[PDB]
Amino acid sequence: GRATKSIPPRAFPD
Repeated sequence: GRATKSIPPRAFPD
């Protein structure tokens, strides 16, 4: 579920 608001926009399946 963890998604970054800043670049690089990286998301983790959690």
